[PDB]
Amino acid sequence: LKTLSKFKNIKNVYSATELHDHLMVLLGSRNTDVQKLALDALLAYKNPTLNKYRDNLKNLLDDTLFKDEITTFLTENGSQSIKAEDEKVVMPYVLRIFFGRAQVPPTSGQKRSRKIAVISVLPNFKKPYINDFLSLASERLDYNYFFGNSHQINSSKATLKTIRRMTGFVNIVNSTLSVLRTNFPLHTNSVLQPLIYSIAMAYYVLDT
Amino acid sequence: VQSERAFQKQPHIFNNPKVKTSKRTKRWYKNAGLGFKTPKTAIEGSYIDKKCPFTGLVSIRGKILTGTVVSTKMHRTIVIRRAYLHYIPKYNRYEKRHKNVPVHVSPAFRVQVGDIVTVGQCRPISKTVRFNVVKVS
Amino acid sequence: KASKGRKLNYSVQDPIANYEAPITSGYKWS
Amino acid sequence: HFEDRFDAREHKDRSN
Amino acid sequence: KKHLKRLAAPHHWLLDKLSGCYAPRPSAGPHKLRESLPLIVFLRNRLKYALNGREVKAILMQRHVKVDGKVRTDTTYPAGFMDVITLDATNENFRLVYDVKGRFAVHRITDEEASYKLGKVKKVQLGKKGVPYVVTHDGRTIRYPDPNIKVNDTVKIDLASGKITDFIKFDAGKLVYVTGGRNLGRIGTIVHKERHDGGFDLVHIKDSLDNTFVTRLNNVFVIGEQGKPYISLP
Amino acid sequence: MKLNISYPVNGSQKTFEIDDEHRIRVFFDKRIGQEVDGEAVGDEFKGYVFKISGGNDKQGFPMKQGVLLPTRIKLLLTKGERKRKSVRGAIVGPDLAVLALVIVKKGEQELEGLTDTTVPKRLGPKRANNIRKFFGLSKEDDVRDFVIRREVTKGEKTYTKAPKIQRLVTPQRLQRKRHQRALKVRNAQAQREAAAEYAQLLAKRL
Amino acid sequence: VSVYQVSGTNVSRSLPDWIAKKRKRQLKNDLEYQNRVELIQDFEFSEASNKIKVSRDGQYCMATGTYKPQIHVYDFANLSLKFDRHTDAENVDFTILSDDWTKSVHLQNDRSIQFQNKGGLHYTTRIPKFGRSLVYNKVNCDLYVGASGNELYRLNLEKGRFLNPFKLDTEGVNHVSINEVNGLLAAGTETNVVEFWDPRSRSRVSKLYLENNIDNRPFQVTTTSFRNDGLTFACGTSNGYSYIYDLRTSEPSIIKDQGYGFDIKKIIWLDNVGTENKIVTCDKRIAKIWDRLDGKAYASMEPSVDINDIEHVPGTGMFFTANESIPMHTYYIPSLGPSPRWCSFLDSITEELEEKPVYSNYRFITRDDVKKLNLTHLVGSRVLRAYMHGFFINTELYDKVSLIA
Amino acid sequence: GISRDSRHKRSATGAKRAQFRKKRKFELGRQPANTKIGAKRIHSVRTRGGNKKYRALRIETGNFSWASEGISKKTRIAGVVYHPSNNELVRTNTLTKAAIVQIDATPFRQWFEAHYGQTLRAASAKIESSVESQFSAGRLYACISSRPGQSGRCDGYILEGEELAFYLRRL
RNA sequence: AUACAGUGAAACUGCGAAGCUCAUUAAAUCAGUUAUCGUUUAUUUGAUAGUUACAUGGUAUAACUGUGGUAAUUCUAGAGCUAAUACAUGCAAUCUCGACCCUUUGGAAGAGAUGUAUUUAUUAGGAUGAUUCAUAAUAACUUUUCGAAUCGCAUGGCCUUGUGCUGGCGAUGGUUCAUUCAAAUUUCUGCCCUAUCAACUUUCGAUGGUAGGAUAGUGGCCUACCAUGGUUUCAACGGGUAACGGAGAGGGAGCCUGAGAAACG
Ligand SMILES: [Mg+2]
Ligand SMILES: [Mg+2]
Ligand SMILES: [Mg+2]
Repeated sequence: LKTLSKFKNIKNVYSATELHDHLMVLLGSRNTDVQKLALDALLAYKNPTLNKYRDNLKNLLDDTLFKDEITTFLTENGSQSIKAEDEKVVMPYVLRIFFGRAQVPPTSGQKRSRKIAVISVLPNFKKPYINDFLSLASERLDYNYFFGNSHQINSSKATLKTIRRMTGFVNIVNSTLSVLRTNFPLHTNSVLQPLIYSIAMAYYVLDT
Repeated sequence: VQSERAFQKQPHIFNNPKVKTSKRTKRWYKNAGLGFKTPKTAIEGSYIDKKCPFTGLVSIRGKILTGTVVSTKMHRTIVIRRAYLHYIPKYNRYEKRHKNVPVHVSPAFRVQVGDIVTVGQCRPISKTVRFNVVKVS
Repeated sequence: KASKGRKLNYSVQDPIANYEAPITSGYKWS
Repeated sequence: HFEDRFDAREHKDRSN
Repeated sequence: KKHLKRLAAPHHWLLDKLSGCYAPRPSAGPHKLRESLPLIVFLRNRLKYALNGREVKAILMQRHVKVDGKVRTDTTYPAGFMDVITLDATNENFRLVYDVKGRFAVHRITDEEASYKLGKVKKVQLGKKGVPYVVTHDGRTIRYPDPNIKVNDTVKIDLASGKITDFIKFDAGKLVYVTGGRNLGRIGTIVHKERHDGGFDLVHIKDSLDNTFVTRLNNVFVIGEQGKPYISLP
Repeated sequence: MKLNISYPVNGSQKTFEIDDEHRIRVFFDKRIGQEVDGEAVGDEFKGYVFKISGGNDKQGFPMKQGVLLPTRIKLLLTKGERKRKSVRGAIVGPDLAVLALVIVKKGEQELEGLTDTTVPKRLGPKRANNIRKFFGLSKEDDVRDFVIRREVTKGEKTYTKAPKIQRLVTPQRLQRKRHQRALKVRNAQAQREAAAEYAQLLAKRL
Repeated sequence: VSVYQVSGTNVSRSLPDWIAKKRKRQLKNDLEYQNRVELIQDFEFSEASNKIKVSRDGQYCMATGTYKPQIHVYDFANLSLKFDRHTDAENVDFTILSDDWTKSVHLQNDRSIQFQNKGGLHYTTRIPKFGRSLVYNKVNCDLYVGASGNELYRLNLEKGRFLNPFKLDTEGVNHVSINEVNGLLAAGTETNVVEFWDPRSRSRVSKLYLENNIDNRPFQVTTTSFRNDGLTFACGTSNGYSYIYDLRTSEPSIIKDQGYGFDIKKIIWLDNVGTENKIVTCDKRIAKIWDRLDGKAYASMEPSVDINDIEHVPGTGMFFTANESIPMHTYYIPSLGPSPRWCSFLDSITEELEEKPVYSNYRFITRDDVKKLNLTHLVGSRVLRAYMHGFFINTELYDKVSLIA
Repeated sequence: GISRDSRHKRSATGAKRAQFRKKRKFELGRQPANTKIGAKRIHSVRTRGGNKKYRALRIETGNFSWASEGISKKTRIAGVVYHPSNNELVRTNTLTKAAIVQIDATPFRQWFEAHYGQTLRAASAKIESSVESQFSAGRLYACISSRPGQSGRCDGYILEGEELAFYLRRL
């Protein structure tokens, strides 16, 4: 990845778009080291709006400055908030970065507080962007076949790995509901049907 | 009650306006002990006094003294006078002596010049005050 | 009132007495 | 007031 | 300070004043400095087992001395009232108790008597995680006490496990040992507890000879019921 | 002034006294951390690049980085305690007795005492991962067989000495870790047992 | 024009400096750190610097600190801290009576004036009420101290006695300044008026009511400065305007605003440097150099952190600024004049320095001010440029608009 | 130079005491920490024993608690408005305990909207009219309950009821 | 002893460094005594933390090798190594209510619950005479603390023969509480002559209240506002004294370490 950042013109590579999309996935990676390499390669792409907020995104990745950056950079009506015109370009980067922090396991108090901080910034986001974050949590899960058929679980999908991905997704939703509460955005594709399909798998595994 | 620049309140005693369970503001009080009766004016009063033995953050412990009030003109503190006879062995004779003690007086007590007051020691309240007026008579 | 220096006292202060000496030339202008 | 403090001299013999 | 003159040493040790320029300074430990007997004094100037400090050090480094069932290698370890001292090489067990004179007396005891001690309940309070505990006079913190145990009671501690076998409430007619004041070392029965709130509570104690004396509560140690002490007395 | 030139790649170092003033003048007015062309410093040094790293003046006082003067000054330095000591500035000048240089790049010709000679490393790695990095060992390979050994000959006696590896995995460390875990579990079990005993005691009392 | 930041904080305002130092040690391997040039060792206070002044001798500098409240005196010849002296309270202001650092009068925030000598604290005295400024007359040997109270207290050093305090009509005195050539003195009241007093007599020569046709909102005279010539007078208004007055007339020759809307703290006339018609005005945010006669911006010095005070070494291009950051920033403007004698070769290394760079020239409107000024229409046009929360604007256009609204 | 000794003071009788001894280190005082709004900057102080004290030399954000709603949020501090002890502290925007400051209402407003589902069930959502007006303004009056000069924190609570009425009268 | 293994210079870590000489002071020194529910406390003693890992990095250098400057020091710069209990980083469980009352110890569907430290807010409240004390809970906060990447000796018990699993005795560490050693304030008492010493204190707080700053904490200890007080002819205050019957390390000022110092550093 470090080589990718050092490319003089990453935009003109053989497959920039397919590469660029995968860099977003790496920006969503749990390992902060991966995110920094991914962000640098994303910064190698020349985008004026992203360039303006380059320091803030770097501060978000840095653990020591993560908390203060959230309070200053992301707070609604605060000075250092992103401008409305620049929301569309920057927020996709912001959501992927924050998702990676949410992926970090809460094995000590610092990560437990860090998890709470990541979910507590959601109300500052606009409702469409909040739905996008929930979509990211459910993108890894595969549920379309279940609702596509007559609600039957595939035996192959019934594995320990899937249950763990179920558990992460459900935990994200539960925290989000507590923060947003009545304001929470509920959509069939993003939240409800991944949520239901998790319940069906739990019944499937427990009985089978 | 609110005749000072800051608001007078009992610390950590919270009156929730939303609930409005009772009209009377919640009031915290304690009995100083040694079988000494806490007056009802303190129980049902409205004053705020951090140095009051029944409502303040002060505990009575140590020596308990009795004296005659000589001055009451300072705010919430008085000067009492304890008289005794000092014995001179060389002349085998007694001489009248007196020592004046400043003591904090809670607003729950009303003290004039001449009445007998029983006071109890507490932590240093001021430069010279280490006691608190606790029974008037 | 006088305590803590809240009232101004005009008595001579020995330590600062003769701290500085005036310039006899005066201001540049006449 | 009362001291209620042990005194070595009182218990120690002073016969000499 | 770190040096103690022999003339400034406590009276109750029974040490001779002119033996030297200095006396042992009891190191920090379960008992207070003015209420303790360092092991060097016990081994040398009382039992006469050792002839000098170096001999005492050799004995202790051999690990032949146990205090309350634990081996101690500090020469100035402050053993005190009701401390069980075991010398296994000779097969002796000793219990420290004041005499009527007010000095420690080396009282030999049985193995069963050595197995346990008594501690005066100086404090009863709840610790972290809501676990009740009692603090005794020797600095022992014992968890999960019996609820009936209150301050001024006496708890029978098993040395091997450090658990309260039984307890004695403080009440009139109970057998008490004086651990302070001029009456230090006297044994009697409680008659009445005069109560002064915010002041030192007072206990009247009647001896077997019907003589009565008054002492502060802090100096009282319940040791049993009348005619039934829980420890062998000298 | 004398020039103490060091080649760090080889680890060599040698001094050259320069008598003519012209080399000294082309050296003047530079700074510690700047670089100069050896061809000005000599035909032998043609093609070389010299980085100025320090030096001492005719009174023995050293040069310090960060101070910008051609003369000496008394600066407050630390060997928390700080003392005021005389130190000469970072601007090279005619008052320097010796100037220290580091060869950043080699020129056409080879210096006799610096490029042509080498000095081996004094010590080898001692930590396990350091040895693995040095020899590029795979994880399965044991560091024990790759420890560097130095031969020592005292009279007719001869023997090999090797460093004691640190941070190495041994059965003793595993035993210690297992003992600690077992101790924690046992303590928790004892606490739970005592809590239960207290519970039944209260049940009997009630 | 070019501004070179010789020392200070090179990080942005958002970045905390102390963690940067903890990251700085990690990146100590980076070569630029080894090649850094520090003009004066230990030119950094522990947390922040309140004031900085340069001795008239031209060979010494003095400064005051935050925690522990301490006084730093720097020696230019040694390029280092001569000594640090702690104090019992923070320093609101101070002056250096002697040409050297030997004798200085310090006004603490605990209502006490402290006299510092070579050995140490010579004497401490308390004024009746809290102080905000300080000045001393060489001719009269009288130390003039403003305060919260209406009176302007007068202390005579020669006689060592307080004297009759001048009675200002208004309550409070934010700043006081005295003119060397004239002796005329001015005081900055909380209300928009400057009361001028005579030291020869004990009288009020006159009072000037600052008039702001642009902004009608209340403001206070935060800073006053007299030019060397003596016929020119400068004011600092809290709203964020600085007025240049010729004392003979009763109207403002030129009114130049910084635009951010913050108070003016220090005003310095750069007569000595050459091309005397240049003035400095210092906000918390930025300090700007602009022409005296025409009001055209020469250059700008914008540190990342707030400015507590700015000082200019006479005859040279350097400017020392006391800031809230741990270091104390110092700027070199080669165009204005030569570098001082003590740092002679600073000119040789001009390439290495940062060479930091529009904000000074143009005015800045807040979003609320835009709506009140009826400039919502200008939004989205070339005339109005967005700068973060608020939008910049041309100075002349803003003046016309506030007249309209 | 700061000391807490009582020997320099006059006795109760009014006699002028003489200097018994030189100042000791077990009766020292340290210079006051004039906390002011700005980028957070805290200085550690090694005290008697191993204990450490934090000097909030500058601080801009703090945890303020809504007592009536029984919640707590971290909010920025706008500025000091009224301080009971000394007004010059209000003039210089000095932060200490008991100071009345103005804080951003954004987190509390968002929490109220989320929890009650009502812009600021109906009976519970009802709150004091003055507090509603303060939210409408965009800033809330709060009283700092911590000591920034000791613990390095500026936590507090939003004024309500008679407290708020009294400080509004004083303002 | 093919990692080393005995002893061990140097160096890094860890612990501890806490007699003299001048002045003088009337119960402000000192002795006895009370309290700390008003505090800090190295150490000793007893309790106390289940919330890449078959072991991470130089983000590291000393000692050491080698090149030199200087009249020169417990003066020095340049270049090259290498370690930790130094410096940073860091990781498939238990307990309740328990239907089925299936079997009546018992299993058991399901539903739940689960660190510590700092600050603020709120809810409940065994110990003491007395508490907002102990303790628990909720919402957050933190330049969020800690929750063994350590060492010596021994090589037991098992088997699923892999050096597979499981282990004995100590040392050095670590959070909180208590104890001990101390320290700091504090209640009351305590033999000179004195009026030819009658007023003293607010004399940059004198006496008290509110709030804040600071302290390890109480407190005019200090600061803002408010009241004009406090001692005394029963001797305040001042003066004299066989009141040897408290200060500093060339002189004043400032700072640093530690559990303890305004340090004989
Ligand atoms: Mg020479
Ligand atoms: Mg321990
Ligand atoms: Mg107070």
